[PDB]
Amino acid sequence: LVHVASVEKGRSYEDFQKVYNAIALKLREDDEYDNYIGYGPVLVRLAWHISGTWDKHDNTGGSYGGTYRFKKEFNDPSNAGLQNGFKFLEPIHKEFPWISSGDLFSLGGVTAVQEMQGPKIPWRCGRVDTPEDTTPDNGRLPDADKDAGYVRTFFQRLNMNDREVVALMGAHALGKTHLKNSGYEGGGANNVFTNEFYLNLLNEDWKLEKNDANNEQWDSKSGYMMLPTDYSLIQDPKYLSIVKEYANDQDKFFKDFSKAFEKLLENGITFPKDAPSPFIFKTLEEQGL
Ligand code: HEM
Ligand SMILES: CNc1nc2ccccc2[nH]1
Repeated sequence: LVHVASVEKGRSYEDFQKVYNAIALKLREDDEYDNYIGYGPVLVRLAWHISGTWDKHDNTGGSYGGTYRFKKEFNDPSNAGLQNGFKFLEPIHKEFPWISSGDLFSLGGVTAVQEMQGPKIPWRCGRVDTPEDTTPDNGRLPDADKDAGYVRTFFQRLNMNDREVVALMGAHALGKTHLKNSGYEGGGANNVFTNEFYLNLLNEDWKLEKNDANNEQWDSKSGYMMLPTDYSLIQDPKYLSIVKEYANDQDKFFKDFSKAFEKLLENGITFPKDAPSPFIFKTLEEQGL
């Protein structure tokens, strides 16, 4: 299956910077969401879930088609809670209806990362909405109750290696779990993008416990938590080395995350040779806005 990036007609960098800015300004405005976390974390998660349906073997799923807008995918139990990010983006789409759904969802994640003081993530336009029958079945997003071998095998379907997996999981510094969404009991929450995930894994005192939904999770006396799949990154020796690398080098984490996240968001897409180069958007802070 071949999906060729097609630039929304007549649009260029400045058009997408205005979309970025509208997203970033709403992130600042609607600051009360989720006990003052704001929408940054759920938007990152949304961009990952719309991309993480991809299958390298046949190029089904992926961000290209914008299929999260369809009920089969919108109601995937793995996507419980992402409707909040969808609702956030609705007024942005109403204002800028020329943008494709896939480009909007993916740009939401890029904007959220950068506004939360994370790395710059180059981003490319040209995702094209595809029909309802191209929506992938539920069950392609990962389970949380598994070990390192599961995580490694899982991410091979997304063409991700050990370093890319460990770097992408650092997004779990952001936001929190919610029992009613996923059956995991949240710990301390944050809306600033840092390498704290790896520091916490290494430095905290963890105890395996069973939460009120009967699921196992690792809890620290300081009030943080880790899913079994998070904790697997210090149980496996190859993952552990990389966790230590990122805990000790903020800049290296930022660079590796940026590459892996752009790749995730672009998997499945064929970019023509005359396609525009990737866009690097300015933050509101950089613009004096
Ligand atoms: C093995 C891989 C992964 C598993 C099993 C996993 C599972 C989870 C679970 C169970 C939650 C809690 C959801 C809730 O209760 O609201 C969560 C939250 C989150 N995940 Fe992951 N995840 C994985 C990988 C990733 C990746 C690769 C990214 C991004 C690069 C990411 C970004 C997030 C964000 C930003 C949140 C917080 C959402 C919020 O605060 O609303 N996750 N994830
Ligand atoms: C500290 N915030 C946080 N920890 C998580 C673990 C798993 C999923 C999301 C998370 N957000």
